[PDB]
Amino acid sequence: MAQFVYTMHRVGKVVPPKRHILKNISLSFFPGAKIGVLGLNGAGKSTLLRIMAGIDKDIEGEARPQPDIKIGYLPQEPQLNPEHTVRESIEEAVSEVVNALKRLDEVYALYADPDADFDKLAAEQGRLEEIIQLNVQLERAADALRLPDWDAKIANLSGGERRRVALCRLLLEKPDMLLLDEPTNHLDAESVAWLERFLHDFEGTVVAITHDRYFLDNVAGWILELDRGEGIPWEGNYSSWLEQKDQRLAQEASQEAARRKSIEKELEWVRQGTKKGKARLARFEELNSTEYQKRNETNELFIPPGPRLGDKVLEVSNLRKSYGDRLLIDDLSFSIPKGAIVGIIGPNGAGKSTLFRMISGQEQPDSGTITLGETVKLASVDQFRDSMDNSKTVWEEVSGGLDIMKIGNTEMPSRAYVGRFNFKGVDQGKRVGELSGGERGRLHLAKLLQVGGNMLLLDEPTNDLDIETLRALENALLEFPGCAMVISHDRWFLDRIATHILDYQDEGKVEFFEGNFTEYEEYKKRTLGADALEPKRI
Amino acid sequence: QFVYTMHRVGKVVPPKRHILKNISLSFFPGAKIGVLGLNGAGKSTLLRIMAGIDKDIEGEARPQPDIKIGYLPQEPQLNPEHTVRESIEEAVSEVVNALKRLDEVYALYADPDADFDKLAAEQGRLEEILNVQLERAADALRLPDWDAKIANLSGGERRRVALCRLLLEKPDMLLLDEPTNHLDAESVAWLERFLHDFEGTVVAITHDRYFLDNVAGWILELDRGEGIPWEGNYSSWLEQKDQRLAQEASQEAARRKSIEKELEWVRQGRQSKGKARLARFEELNSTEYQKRNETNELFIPPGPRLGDKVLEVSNLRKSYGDRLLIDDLSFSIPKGAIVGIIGPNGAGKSTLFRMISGQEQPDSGTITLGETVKLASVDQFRDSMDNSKTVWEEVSGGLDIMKIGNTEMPSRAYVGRFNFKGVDQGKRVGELSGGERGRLHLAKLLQVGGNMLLLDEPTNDLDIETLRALENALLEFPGCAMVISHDRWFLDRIATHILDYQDEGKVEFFEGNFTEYEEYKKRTLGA
Repeated sequence: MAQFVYTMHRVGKVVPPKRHILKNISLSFFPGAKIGVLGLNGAGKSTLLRIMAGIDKDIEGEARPQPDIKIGYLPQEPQLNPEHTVRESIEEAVSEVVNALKRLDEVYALYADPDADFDKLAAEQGRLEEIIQLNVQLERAADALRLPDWDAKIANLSGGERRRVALCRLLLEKPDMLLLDEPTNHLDAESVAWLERFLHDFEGTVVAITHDRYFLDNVAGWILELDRGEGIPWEGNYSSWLEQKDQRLAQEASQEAARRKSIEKELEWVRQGTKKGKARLARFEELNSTEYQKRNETNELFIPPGPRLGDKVLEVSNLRKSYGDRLLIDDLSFSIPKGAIVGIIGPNGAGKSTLFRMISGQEQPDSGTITLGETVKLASVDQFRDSMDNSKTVWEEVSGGLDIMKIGNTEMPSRAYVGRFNFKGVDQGKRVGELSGGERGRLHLAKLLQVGGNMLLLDEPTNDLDIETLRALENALLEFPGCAMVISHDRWFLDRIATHILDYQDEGKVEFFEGNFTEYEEYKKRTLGADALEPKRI
Repeated sequence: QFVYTMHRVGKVVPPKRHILKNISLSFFPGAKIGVLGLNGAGKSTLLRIMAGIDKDIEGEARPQPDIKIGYLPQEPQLNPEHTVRESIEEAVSEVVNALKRLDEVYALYADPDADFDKLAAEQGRLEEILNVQLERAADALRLPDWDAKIANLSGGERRRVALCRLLLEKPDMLLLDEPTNHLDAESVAWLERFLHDFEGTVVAITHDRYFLDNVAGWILELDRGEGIPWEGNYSSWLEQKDQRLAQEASQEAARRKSIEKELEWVRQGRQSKGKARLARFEELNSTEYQKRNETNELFIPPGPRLGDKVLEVSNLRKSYGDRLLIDDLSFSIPKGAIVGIIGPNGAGKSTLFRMISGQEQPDSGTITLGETVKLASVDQFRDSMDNSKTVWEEVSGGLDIMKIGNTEMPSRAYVGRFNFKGVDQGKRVGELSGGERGRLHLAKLLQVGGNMLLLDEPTNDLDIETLRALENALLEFPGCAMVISHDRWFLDRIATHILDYQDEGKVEFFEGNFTEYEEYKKRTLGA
């Protein structure tokens, strides 16, 4: 099990009250790897090294070092024996070799005893000489790190003097793995350069918490960033990490901008700047511009344009439909202008969804006529969000595995089309079952609008959406070149986009009106008198 | 005065995750509160706690005694064997029980042993305590027929029944988790009016913007399991949210600009560029030029314009006790020079600054400053005699207006120019990281607006974003700097000269940065 010098599985650390300084840390460490540990103060960098040291065992998950290796650890604040001298503290580091020399003098002294076994002496002496690979080395190391005099008490030493001693011991022990917490503190520039050289040529594994960018750029072959107490391994040095950090910031800036834009659209409406269909039908041609729609592609939600709509879209004449013994619609007539967004309201079971199924040709009227224009291509999106297999992902659900989809008449990357429904790269592998009813609503929308129709029949797309999606949807629809008919009980949504209203009343009565929800209610009140808006059913 | 209070309320969910943490909120009678947040922010848990259902929590969650709370969860809980009528009747059972008692009283008049007074008195209390209110209610929410069995109702119908029940109960406080689900438009408008006219407290989790804009006078937004109350309706909240995204956008652009400056240097490898920095001396000293740097992550006060005569050191000798620190040092510093200072500790690095500052005196030789030179010394210590003070207090001394250099300016603005944002400014010195204390120390001592900065190890404990920001700010500084530092990247980026303190009082002066010096050192001395 030497393939990894250290492993962590779901490692965490809780500090009272219940704060986690680290969470879900799953990482593998390779022998010889040189890793720089980055992260803001409080990201748990130091705790992480204490765990690898074997000092902190009170953790979640499992933290295992390679078996039978030497681990050296440098805390931020050195731990030395105030009574020892510098000489003695350093000599503790080379105990392994000092003990060899002592044993070797014994072996040599054993040669003079007639009961000694030559072969065993010579063999052990050989095994002792094999280990050696001193007083001059210590002097050499001592100079390198500017150590205080050999005779100095640890007590008398400064904090920086103690650090240099602790550092020198560690390097002289030559462990398999060096764990370094801010090793450049209290050192001078040429010493740091010397340290970098040592760390660079060091044959074992180095995990260093440091701000020193020459370390990170010239030694570090991996950057381990700690953020929310979670680990972000990055393969490469400081420079390439820095480039990655920049792109990540540019992405973040891009995502908030897209969404600051969505919010500002609603703000204009709110300010207010009204009083979008007294204007919508007039500027229809402006929406049908190819260059114009190409700019809306970076909007939070972007609905694909259908084929160009003609003047005649939907003509319904004396429409009549019943279900069982219940009259749903009687004598309904209307024409839908191109560009119109028609909000549909009324009590459930009034036959609202039934109209869609009839325009769609899934059901037949009992009487009357429904006529669509020859340029009309329907996109129906029913109210259900139910998945037969909620183990599939957002992207699998929409694409069916296709990398390239024909969205309407146009081929395009499925990833891009999915992204145009505010499903970011990181969200596309989320399973359907893992999504919120809101998100299940965006997905249902994303899946079914792939047909690229210029006439959208949306049955309650708004029922379960969160505010940001509702706003993005409103905005997307205000930009959509074709027609939409939307069954909804969201009044703000209706007032923002609707050019017309179909109002289902009891006994098969259906009222058609030009305006939004609020305009309709006032008109209904104005004509039916007060108590008109007060709902009434059983 | 409070209908409900919460003190440090939090909730922990497997494995160890915190769905709510540190929730301390007071609720007011009649207040109408809209509850917002992303999925998983703990919205529903919050209402469950206030409902008195979830009782396994941290902190203290307590209703006003005697307060009647009606709670609507996302999924209706109704006995499937009762009729709609029966379910509805349960909400008005107190009124119904009175009607039954009333008829007993009416009958009791005919008995001769009955006390008339008590009957009339009890009758009167029964008028304290109108049946049609049910029809109107069932109408308004469009309930299914009275005879309908709940088991036969759909999800929506059951929600209409459960909601109708709740509003008929006339509680003091309504806690509604997504009440508009599966209603029709006009039904929701009716619900809006009801909750608007409702005299008690309403706490509602909804997405309905007309609710949030017309009814709610407060918006309670949950994010990381923490709550941000906002006083105002949806529209004012939206406006505030926009401004928060503008702020976030600008803080990242500042950070992103700092990164892109260092990216430029990295992508080259480079040279000392002292000639570049000398050629730009005029450009750097332009007042309109420096005005653009004010929005940088770190902004150093420009200082007065440096003349040609800056610093001239000649035959400088200094010892401390028996130990020589400096022997026979000579150098002059051209304007705009940034001098990196290196060497082993105790070699006399800080001592040069104390001599330039005039705190200490040279044993031999001279140090001459030009007339235009104004020092700013920043020592290596981060000690505070009272770590209980905030960042702003430590820098400003409580002054709203500070004289920075020769310029009066808001102290909050000055502090912000050292990357202490508003929320950071109230942090106690003791709460700050070592790197933050070093940024505090700089901000504090640079307030003098010197054109010659004597910086003793400002880089020692700083984090990477700060180091990078500091380098960037030094590259924009119109004046001179001498910086003792053991950060070689920092020195390579900004140093135009190097002072290298060696043993026995030897000090070497070189034009170029650290890497250039070292390569030179290896050329004349060897490895």
